[PDB]
Amino acid sequence: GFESPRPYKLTHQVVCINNINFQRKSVVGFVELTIFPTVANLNRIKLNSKQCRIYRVRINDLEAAFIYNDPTLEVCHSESKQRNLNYFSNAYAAAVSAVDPDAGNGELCIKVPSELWKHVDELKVLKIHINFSLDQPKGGLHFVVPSVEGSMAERGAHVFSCGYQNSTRFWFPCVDSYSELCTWKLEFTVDAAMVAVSNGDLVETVYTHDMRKKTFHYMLTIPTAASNISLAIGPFEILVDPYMHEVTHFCLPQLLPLLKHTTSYLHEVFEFYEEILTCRYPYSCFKTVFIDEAYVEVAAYASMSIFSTNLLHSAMIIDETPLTRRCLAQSLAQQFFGCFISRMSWSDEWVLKGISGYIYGLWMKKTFGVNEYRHWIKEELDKIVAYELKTGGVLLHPIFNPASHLHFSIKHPHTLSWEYYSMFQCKAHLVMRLIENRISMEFMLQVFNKLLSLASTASSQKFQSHMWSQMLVSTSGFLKSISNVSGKDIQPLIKQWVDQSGVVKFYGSFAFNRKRNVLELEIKQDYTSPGTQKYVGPLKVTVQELDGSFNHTLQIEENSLKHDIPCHSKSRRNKKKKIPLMNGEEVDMDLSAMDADSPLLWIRIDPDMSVLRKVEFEQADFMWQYQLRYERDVVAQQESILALEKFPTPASRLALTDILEQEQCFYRVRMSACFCLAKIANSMVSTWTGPPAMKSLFTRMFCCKSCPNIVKTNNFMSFQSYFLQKTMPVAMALLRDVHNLCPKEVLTFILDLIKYNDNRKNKFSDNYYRAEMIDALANSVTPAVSVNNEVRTLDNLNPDVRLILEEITRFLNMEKLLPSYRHTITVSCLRAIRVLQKNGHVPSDPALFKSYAEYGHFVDIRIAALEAVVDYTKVDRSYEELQWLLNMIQNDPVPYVRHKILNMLTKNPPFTKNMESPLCNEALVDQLWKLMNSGTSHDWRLRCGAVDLYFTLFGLSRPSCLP
Amino acid sequence: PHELESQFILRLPPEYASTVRRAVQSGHVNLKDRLTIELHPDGRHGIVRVDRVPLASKLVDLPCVMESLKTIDKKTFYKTADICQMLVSTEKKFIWNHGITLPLKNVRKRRFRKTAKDVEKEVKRLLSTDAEAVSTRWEIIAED
Amino acid sequence: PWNLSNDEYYYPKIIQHSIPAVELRQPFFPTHMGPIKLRQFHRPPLKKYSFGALSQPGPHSVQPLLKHIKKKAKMREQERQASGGGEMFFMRTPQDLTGKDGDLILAEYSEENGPLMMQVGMATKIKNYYKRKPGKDPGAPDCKYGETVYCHTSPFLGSLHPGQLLQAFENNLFRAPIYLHKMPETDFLIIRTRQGYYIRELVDIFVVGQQCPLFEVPGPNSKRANTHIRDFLQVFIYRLFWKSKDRPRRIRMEDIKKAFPSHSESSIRKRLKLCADFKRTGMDSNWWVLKSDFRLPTEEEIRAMVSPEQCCAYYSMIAAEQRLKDAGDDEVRTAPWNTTRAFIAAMKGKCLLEVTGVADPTGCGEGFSYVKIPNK
Repeated sequence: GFESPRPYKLTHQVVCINNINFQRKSVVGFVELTIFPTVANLNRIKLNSKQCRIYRVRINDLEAAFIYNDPTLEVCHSESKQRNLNYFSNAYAAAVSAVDPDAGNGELCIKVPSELWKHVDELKVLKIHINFSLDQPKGGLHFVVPSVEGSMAERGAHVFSCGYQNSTRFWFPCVDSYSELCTWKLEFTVDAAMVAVSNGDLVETVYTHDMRKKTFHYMLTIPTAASNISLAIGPFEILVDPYMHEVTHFCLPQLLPLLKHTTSYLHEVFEFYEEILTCRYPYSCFKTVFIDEAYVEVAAYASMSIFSTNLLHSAMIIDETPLTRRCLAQSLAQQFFGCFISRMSWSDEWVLKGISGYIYGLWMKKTFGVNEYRHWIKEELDKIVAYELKTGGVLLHPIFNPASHLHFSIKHPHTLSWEYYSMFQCKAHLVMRLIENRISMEFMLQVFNKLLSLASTASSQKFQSHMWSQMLVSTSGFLKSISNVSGKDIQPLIKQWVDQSGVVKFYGSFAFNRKRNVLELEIKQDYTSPGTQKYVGPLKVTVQELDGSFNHTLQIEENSLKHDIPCHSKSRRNKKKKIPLMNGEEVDMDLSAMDADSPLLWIRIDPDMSVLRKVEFEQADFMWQYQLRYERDVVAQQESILALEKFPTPASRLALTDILEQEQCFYRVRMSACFCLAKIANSMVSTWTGPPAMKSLFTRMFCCKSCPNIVKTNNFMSFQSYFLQKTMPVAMALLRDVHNLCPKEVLTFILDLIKYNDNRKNKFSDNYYRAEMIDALANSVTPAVSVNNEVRTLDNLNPDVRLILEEITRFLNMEKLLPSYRHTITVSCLRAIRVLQKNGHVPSDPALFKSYAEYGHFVDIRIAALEAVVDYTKVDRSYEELQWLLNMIQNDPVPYVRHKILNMLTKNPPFTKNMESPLCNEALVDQLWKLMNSGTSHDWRLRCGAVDLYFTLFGLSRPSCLP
Repeated sequence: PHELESQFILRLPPEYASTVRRAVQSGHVNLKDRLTIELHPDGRHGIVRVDRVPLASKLVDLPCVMESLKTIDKKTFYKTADICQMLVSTEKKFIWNHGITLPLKNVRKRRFRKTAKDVEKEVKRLLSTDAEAVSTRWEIIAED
Repeated sequence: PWNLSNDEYYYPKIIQHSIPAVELRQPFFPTHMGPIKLRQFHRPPLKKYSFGALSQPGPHSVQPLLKHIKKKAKMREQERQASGGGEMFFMRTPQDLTGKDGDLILAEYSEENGPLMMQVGMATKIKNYYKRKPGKDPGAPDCKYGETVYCHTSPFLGSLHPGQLLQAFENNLFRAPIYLHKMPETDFLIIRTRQGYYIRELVDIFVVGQQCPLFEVPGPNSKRANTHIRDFLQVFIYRLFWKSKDRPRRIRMEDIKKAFPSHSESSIRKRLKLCADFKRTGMDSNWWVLKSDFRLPTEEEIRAMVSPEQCCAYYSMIAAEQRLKDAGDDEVRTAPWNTTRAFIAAMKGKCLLEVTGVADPTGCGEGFSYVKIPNK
């Protein structure tokens, strides 16, 4: 049951936009809302509006009086001397709650005229006509206007609606909540050479009487929220999908072949999401818009998605096809379960984020294989256990503070830190995988189909929300639908992993009792760490003995420590028979390293990742080597690679080398075995016999049979030896001699890989392989032996580093004339120059990176150069570079770059709270408090980034470096 | 508490079965007055009265075991009760040799495997008589 | 840009009972069966009531239930369409398992005493195995009940002919070929309860052939047998502790002695030793209170302790124990632990079975005998 927090119900909204002026960056328009009051004596009506100048408001064609105030413009007063962050977080939460449409509130308060009170008490319709104007928007609509001359379509100027969550208040007045569903009528009067893309279906396109402008009329009969309404106006090249004909793809001019190749996969994503769920795609059209200077890499609205143009690749670009493919896939998953089925509160957001991430993981499983699915699930689980042990924990479904261990309030999406938002979505889809583990996948897809079917029977009624609230899901409704389809309720699993905000830590060690033939496990939990919680459920453990692989369920109550499980025979060591594996197959194992008295070959605690856990198991090194070689699970091979770094014995070198030589191993395991072999080789110097590690293996796999030092000409058509070939010198460059310097046998090998590179014969580009070669050249740089702080000049350069510097100079200059796909070699060469500057080789001068961080460059070059400037101002304690970065945060045209500068200055801070630094003035405290209070008031993501930066630099209490 | 329901099969003469079938498929409570069942304290004898006409009944044991299976979707079936008795209307006499379906006829005689070495109760009575006695004399005998 | 997961080298290649059945509730799954109740196993006699409307001697009107059937079916369809229209789970209460509603079919068994048999409240599925004709085939002959599946590899011992559809009961316990027959024209179904008689007609009756067992019945005094007895007693003790309303949860010993009267009280004490303690004096006197450090297991853990199919295998074992005991080596071969072990071993390919023998439940040439023969 859904009861509105608003005293009115909104039925229909007309959004008309005229006079989109690109020179002056200005729009004019009106908005006409059709509300039905649910309570009599409505009097004031409270709507949401930011940055719009409200000209006039007429209610039922009668002139009404409005008052506007935004408390989130300046959160705390300018003349308050408070400088602690808990004060700002409480004031910011109160300010966002005072404009919240999820309460009754709002920023624009319109007073109902007196003569309509007899029209409002007996509950009859009210039609509110606001007309507004955005004079030069700092948020919401982003105007990308290039400085080439010509007409606005000839130079490539466009507008798009940017922002996250409820940010539609930034470009027209609305009820900007996900729970106020209404039908829509959208008119946009644009230039005759431009096209206006929006939500709904385009009913017509009429000309103006001078035929210089045309009006696009859109209609949206599926009741969506105001937060799902978008806009993209530009000189877009239109491409109808040749497979599905209601799907149109819009790109920027001159990028039509890239659009043709890139969006050619999307019909398979549509077919997948419509056959695992049994509902068809709910909207009547689908539109993909590719734009420049995007807010996020992929945004999903109702019947529309806005991607950045940096996803567009051609047919000869690999290492970008899977990333763009999965961006399209998660946009479509959010089309199904973020835009059609919406949110009932700010709680129950974990339901939608979990269903979106879970069905996108099912797509990844079918498309890229079960092994890529397991690797992705393991990397997400490692991400969340790192974040939750780092700071507190992520609390899905809080109850309204519920989480007081962290420096922001979790009551609203616009007060969350961006890393918390990312980990929120990550934990939501892993908890949905856990619900699939308890209640099987076909019942899970039946739950999702029941939600979609209730929403689509709801979506066709005309009753104003008598039935339109069946399109809003809640937690209680989701659990009730689960209990309807399965008969089991998941309330212990919901109580543990949703309502409780923690992950578990397992420390395991075994001992084999030879007398009674049992395996005595010893599993203890660390439950006193700040991020942890105590697990009391069951726990699966998989033991591989000589007779095969056996699963055991252990009951781990609070007082439990020793778990005795039984062991089988050892009669497959009496005769040589094959040892049967986890799957149905069996292999020949070399049992010379195994103990004579124990049959068990390896043990895995929680193999299926059925809890949110971090396992620290103490096996013997031969058990880790057997688990690396003969396991049929990629997460166990990865964890054995990760645990073999502590055992540098030559049997582990033989195990990793046998993994590296082995095709029919998953390629991301061999790419990890490269770096593990490099670390092991560095640890057993003065024992290593022959050549450096992986060199003979590289010449055996990727070089000519007649010439060992000449590499084969590039043929990248295998896509697994391409990735292994481009990752093996990067790990090989981490080799070090007894003198702690990279050997001149590996550096010469990398330089010969660079010289003899011929790419005139493959059908694929070479930009990522050459960029990884520059990364391998950067890995070999050891710190220089400066004497008496000698100035680093050209004559006293290292003889090794002069070759590296010549190569990166040649590569960067050749990129200036023949550019790569996304300037990958510019990014790699800037990263390598920063590596050479971090050691004492090149003079520590930020002027090159400051010239590459200007506005007109590509955004990857910009963020690489700004990363180099952030690293410089951390190491050299530069005041003027920090003022340069803070000025670039305040006034840069691209808001993604501002968010990225705040992000990088949070990750690599110039000082922490423990450090005494020269950059701990009252002036810097006043600048960052002014940046939290004012200055970042237009983005909701810069303000949370400024809160994160103030927390990283000065902590939760009063800045110490202050009177 | 819950008590398992006790279902049995009622077999009627064919004309009376047709009248009872028509009255059941009609569905009125008129059938309730028309059809009554009186079970005698023997336990294996009764009257079924169809339209107030008395018929003589015997509750017999069926050779196979039937099970009623209900369903909501006609794909998954849930067992509701076990049927082993039939009140045919018109000890060894209370045992039915045939099964309800056409292929199962003379099942007890032909399609049932018989393994052999009331009798136990008789042995218990004999033991009780021996206990109430004073002197017991026994001999395995021959023809006499 | 492609799959790139070497999946062919790492990975080279359902029955939901009612909530009374998975919770092992005591009318449907009895704790103890005596000798006269083991002789009447799955053949329950018509009991005389002591109190109720049918306990008074005299004529009793039967009551038609066709408004009840269609009202309950319309109500369940409203529940299903209110829940999104998909397939729903309805059997959540014991009162859902009555014969007074839903579409009843009957299922007759060919064997006298099968090796495995379902208790009341358990679910089974009807699978229509259809082998296509060589080359072109019209499609499975359609059938009123069950779902159709195309079986290249015959589930049963024989192999299906081309173009032959065979229906079968499929569950976790067995798999057995069923054959739809129409009901006799004279037989109706009388459901008697304490309140009165109720009458349904039946139209569909299946004949169930020789079962192919999928669960192994344990032997007497086996390790699996004693493990099931101990786990069943532990589950009953936990569910009595859950039912206790006292704030320190407390039970009485003679409730357990009423449920399991053949058990020596040393075994019941052993189960209560961990998780409970006896209070002799003061408050809670002569009660077995729950220990304060002991976490009583949740409902899903108690369900994971004992499965209903294990209870059916145990009931088959003790019923066969009684029948063998009453009848004073051929009979021992026909015991369900031997025949279930023989059939499951034959399905893995361990050994072969003499298909003509003495374990034949027909007693003639029809039907199989599941006793092990060597493969040499």
